[PDB]
Amino acid sequence: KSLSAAAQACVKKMRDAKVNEACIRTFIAQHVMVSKGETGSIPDSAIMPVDSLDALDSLTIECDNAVLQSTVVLKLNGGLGTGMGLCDAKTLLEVKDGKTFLDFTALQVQYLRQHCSEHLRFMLMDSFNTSASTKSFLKARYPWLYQVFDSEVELMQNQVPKILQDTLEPAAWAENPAYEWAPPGHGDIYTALYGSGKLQELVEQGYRYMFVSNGDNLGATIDKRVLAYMEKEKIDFLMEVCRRTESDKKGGHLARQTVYVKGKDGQPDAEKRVLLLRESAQCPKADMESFQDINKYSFFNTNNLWIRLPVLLETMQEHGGTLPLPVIRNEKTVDSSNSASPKVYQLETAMGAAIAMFESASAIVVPRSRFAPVKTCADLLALRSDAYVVTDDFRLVLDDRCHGHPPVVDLDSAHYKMMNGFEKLVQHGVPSLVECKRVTVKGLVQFGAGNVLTGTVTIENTDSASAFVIPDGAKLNDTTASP
Ligand SMILES: Oc1ccc(/C=C/c2cc(O)cc(O)c2)cc1
Repeated sequence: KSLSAAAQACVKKMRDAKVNEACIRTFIAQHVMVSKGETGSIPDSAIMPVDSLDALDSLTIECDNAVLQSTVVLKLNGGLGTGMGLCDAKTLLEVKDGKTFLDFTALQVQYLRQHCSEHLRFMLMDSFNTSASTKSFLKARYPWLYQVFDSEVELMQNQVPKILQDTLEPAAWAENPAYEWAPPGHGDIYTALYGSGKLQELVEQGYRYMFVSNGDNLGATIDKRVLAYMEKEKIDFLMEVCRRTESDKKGGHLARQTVYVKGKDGQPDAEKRVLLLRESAQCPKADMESFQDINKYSFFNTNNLWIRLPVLLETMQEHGGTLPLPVIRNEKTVDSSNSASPKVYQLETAMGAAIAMFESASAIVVPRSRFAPVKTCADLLALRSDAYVVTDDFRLVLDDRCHGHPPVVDLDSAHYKMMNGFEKLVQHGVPSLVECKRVTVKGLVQFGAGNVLTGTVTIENTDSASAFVIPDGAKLNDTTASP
């Protein structure tokens, strides 16, 4: 085999568990990379700034409906709402008027199928954690999607073995064998699409474009101009990027680099520029100052991706049925809450890293409205308020009175990092935030019905530990509210 004993044990374990071969193939290639001693470092000297890109705001031409007839909308749906105190699927959290993330996506897909392209496809990448809840949700609200859920809609995310840090064997945890497996990140989309045969099914059915995005990003909506841009400029992989702010300096950034490819078979050697991403775990320690210079590297990946499916098929077929992405070596314990459990590596890939694998690749600067994830209960509060309205095509946008700027919400760790605390805060009503520039809430607070906030409002409770309610109908303007 030339595989090490550790790699063979991984193969044996995944074989025994009926893991599909395209996943084993890809994972073993990553295992070899790790076992070779791959650092995965990306210094500033191997990379260069992007400098200039096109802008969605500057585009005007829309594609005709025939392109949408050959387009697949795929939403990443494997993540839980753990970061907000939610042990179930993130996309099933209510956002507006009883509608979840999944509602708006399905209603947007429904609007397009009714008014533009009946053959537009909708897919969901689920994990074992989110599958049953999603299927049950669609069965009640969108039967047409439920009828074809198993056959057409759902894409299952793989699970790969966690491996020990010292010997790289498949880790063992008798207390909970499920903790031996872990998802390989959203870069697994390419492996799942190929290995499940769905990528080949989509291409042979005539589908040409796939728009991938995070399920919990309410701004990632179909924009016909992006499809026209790719048809005109002959793009196989387009990444939507936004400009990095000071709060984004810890996140990844787009970059350029130049590669010399030794010619395989009889064809000549090739030199070319490619796009790529660099996150902090890849950046050398000494280059971290440059990593955070938002004026040098000014763009970050939104995970809004547009891919040519026939080109992706050819590329993965050229690499033995895989897509070789840079591996992230996540160091945890096999039970991350048990500090004495065996230390392990969790091998992961990012789906935005595939931009370096396509010859006709490009990035486009989009407004930050297209990158609007709900990562805090503060974000959720603004969205549920009247500061946001629903369009006739089921998009969520600001009301005009906000004049393009959303109300800032800062909420206290105490009480509100989790949904359980936030749910009592809006027990009898959600306050109007359409006119509020900024609301900070310190300590425990509850809202009454019909409340309105305007200007910059602060509400502090100095460790009272008692109730601290706010009456029904009150309106706070440019003030601070204390007991
Ligand atoms: O509808 C719109 C919503 C938001 C915006 C502002 C966008 C913006 C875009 C960037 O690349 C960086 C940034 O800090 C902000 C523009 C239009």
